[PDB]
Amino acid sequence: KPIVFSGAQPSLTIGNYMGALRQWVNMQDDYHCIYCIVDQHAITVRQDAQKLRKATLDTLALYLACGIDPEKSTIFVQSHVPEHAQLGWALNCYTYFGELSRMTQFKDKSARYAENINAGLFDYPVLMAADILLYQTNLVPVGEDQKQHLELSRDIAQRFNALYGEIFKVPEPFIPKSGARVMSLLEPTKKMSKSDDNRNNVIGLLEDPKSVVKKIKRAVTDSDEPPVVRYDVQNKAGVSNLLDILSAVTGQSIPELEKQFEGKMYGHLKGEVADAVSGMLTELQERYHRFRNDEAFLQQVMKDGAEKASAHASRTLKAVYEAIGFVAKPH
Amino acid sequence: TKPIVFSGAQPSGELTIGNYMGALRQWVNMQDDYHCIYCIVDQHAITVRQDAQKLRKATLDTLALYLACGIDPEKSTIFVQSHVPEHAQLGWALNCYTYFGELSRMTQFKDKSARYAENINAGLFDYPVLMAADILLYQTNLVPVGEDQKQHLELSRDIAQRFNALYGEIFKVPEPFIPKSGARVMSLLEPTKKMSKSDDNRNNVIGLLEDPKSVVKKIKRAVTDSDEPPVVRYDVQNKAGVSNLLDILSAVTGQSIPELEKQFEGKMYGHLKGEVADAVSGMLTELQERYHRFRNDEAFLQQVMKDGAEKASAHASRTLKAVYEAIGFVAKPH
Ligand SMILES: Nc1ncnc2c1ncn2[C@@H]1O[C@H](COP(=O)(O)OP(=O)(O)OP(=O)(O)O)[C@@H](O)[C@H]1O
Ligand SMILES: Nc1ncnc2c1ncn2[C@@H]1O[C@H](COP(=O)(O)OP(=O)(O)OP(=O)(O)O)[C@@H](O)[C@H]1O
Ligand SMILES: C[C@H]1c2c[nH]c3cccc(c23)S[C@H]1C(=O)O
Ligand SMILES: C[C@H]1c2c[nH]c3cccc(c23)S[C@H]1C(=O)O
Ligand SMILES: [Mg+2]
Ligand SMILES: [Mg+2]
Repeated sequence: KPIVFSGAQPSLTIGNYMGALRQWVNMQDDYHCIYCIVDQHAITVRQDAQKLRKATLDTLALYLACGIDPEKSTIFVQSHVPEHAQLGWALNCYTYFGELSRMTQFKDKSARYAENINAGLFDYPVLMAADILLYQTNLVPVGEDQKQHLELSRDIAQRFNALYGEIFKVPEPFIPKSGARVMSLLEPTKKMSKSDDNRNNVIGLLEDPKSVVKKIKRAVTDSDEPPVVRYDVQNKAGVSNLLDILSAVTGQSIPELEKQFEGKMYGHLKGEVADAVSGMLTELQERYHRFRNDEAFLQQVMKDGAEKASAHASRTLKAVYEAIGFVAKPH
Repeated sequence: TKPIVFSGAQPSGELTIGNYMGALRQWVNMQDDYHCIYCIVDQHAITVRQDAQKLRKATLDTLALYLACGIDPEKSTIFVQSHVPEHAQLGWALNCYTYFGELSRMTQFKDKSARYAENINAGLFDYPVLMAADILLYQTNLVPVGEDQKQHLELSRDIAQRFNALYGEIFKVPEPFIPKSGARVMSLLEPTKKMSKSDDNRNNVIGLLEDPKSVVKKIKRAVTDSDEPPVVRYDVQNKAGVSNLLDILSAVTGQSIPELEKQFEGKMYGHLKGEVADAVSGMLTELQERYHRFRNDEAFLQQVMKDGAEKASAHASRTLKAVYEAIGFVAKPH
């Protein structure tokens, strides 16, 4: 059974859910899935302390609500496993400074970067590599934005294995994609992104029906006269995106939906999409609030998951320290 | 409670008289007056690539030499850095309160990048942050180091102050303690660069375990100047080699430079080298007599390490838990 590692930032969209996460929720029996809430990555951006703690718990209950089963998968908070920072430091010594500056798009020799960017923002690719390599990870699902970081982890693993023997597994990307690419609501040729400054482009899993219905009702459609609800990505991006969102929620095929909307207006299409999406989020949010309000259950999940995570992580760290040449701590 | 002293050295070679006068002698002398914690920083040592067997041996060479010098495990906490996870944990957190420009301007990083251009790694660049983590974990008041670490200590002062200005009275602000002589003992054949444990050219350095015949030979070959007549005077700019010998002799004996200049009026460099070699070797007789007994006593070495990591971890965890609360991390359940 392959080991799969995902990091979960404590700061999710329907594109994330109906794309990666929903499919992974159904593969917890096919892979040894590990979910790490990366609160040590989070502090690379300064934030109120009390919001960070809350958002760590929000992220945990959200992933449980999405269906991550802590009896089947390991889910845990990054800072609860000291080995993450321990390996991160050690791997810094096997990472070229030049590799990390390539990641900043070589903007680190300037004065603007020197005066404002903290060393965490510069060094976090090595900590991400430590996250992956601690668990003998075989598979890391990543979007396009993380391919360079994943490649660095593979390079570090191979460089270390070449010096010391096979201590790490060389991780691979997870190549197959699921769902459709959910497109942003006001620019239907750009993928919906959790990062978008225009929040009207995005549906978050924790928005209420009312706000979600407003955004879907305002989604950009085409000028075809008469209006035709028909799938055509090239010429009808907005209408096709709406159909793709509806099909991904309901499982109805696009030809079926095209038959449903024969002779109907774009407003009736938007209404149906808004209802379907709004229905999916209510189920999710109902489960979310049950988990989130049970502080003791959430505490028991984090304790169990960090104990599971620690057992594997310490084995790797002991082998790294032995290979490096450290004197073992007496026990 | 006493004020707290923390200092560390890398397991990267045999300690030199430079390490002794810059740092180690003060470590020993502070052990009654303060609460002293001393560390063999193996996580810092791997920023420069070493053979695994070499690094393992060097860690115990360093530990046994601390002890031989009079670091007393019944007065001080002695431990190996990697045995205490909190150092790496606080090291990562402090990365986020350290600006990139503060590290890129560091003189050590530039110097070591030149020496090891084939291994310019991120640990080498990040070195000062992990050092700040080492110091601030223990509520440290005083850090005895040589002059070369002054810039790194200033970053430690800034990091503590910057962190405390956000989150409260979490860290003590540490103060350097650099001595007035022997703070920067220079290399014997290249007197414009400091003496360094890790120097490939061993004729630049005097190891603390070198016998009197080795000491005289290295001091006799130390670079001087072309002055005719030779003059024993302190002048770094024009007389770097002779000045380095005067600094060393001042550090061994405690005589001031002007007292040494009067003492050597009309004399020659061969006489100065005679005095330096004898003073140096006299300074090493006691530690050399005990080092092998320390080094071959595996059980004693293990016990010192076990006890030191346990004490150091007790104190370090309390600081790190306070840090993780301030920053906003969910605490790890009991
Ligand atoms: N709109 C979307 N449609 C389909 N898949 C998506 C969408 N947004 C994210 N994903 C997928 O979800 C996973 C999470 O990746 P990631 O967090 O980088 O996505 P994102 O939300 O677009 O991120 P960002 O906003 O930072 O660019 C990836 O597999 C990615 O391809
Ligand atoms: N030439 C020197 N003169 C005085 N103090 C020194 C000298 N070199 C190092 N020190 C001091 O010795 C202590 C330990 O430093 P460290 O372990 O880095 O030794 P080193 O000889 O500089 O080795 P390396 O070349 O591997 O850095 C520090 O407090 C440092 O300031
Ligand atoms: C959360 C981040 C992260 C930290 N450690 C890991 C390990 C694997 C994948 C990722 C990460 S994905 C990345 C992201 O920015 O999405
Ligand atoms: C050994 C290094 C180190 C790591 N942690 C500490 C703490 C105090 C002083 C020093 C150090 S001195 C410094 C050096 O490179 O000289
Ligand atoms: Mg993406
Ligand atoms: Mg040094």
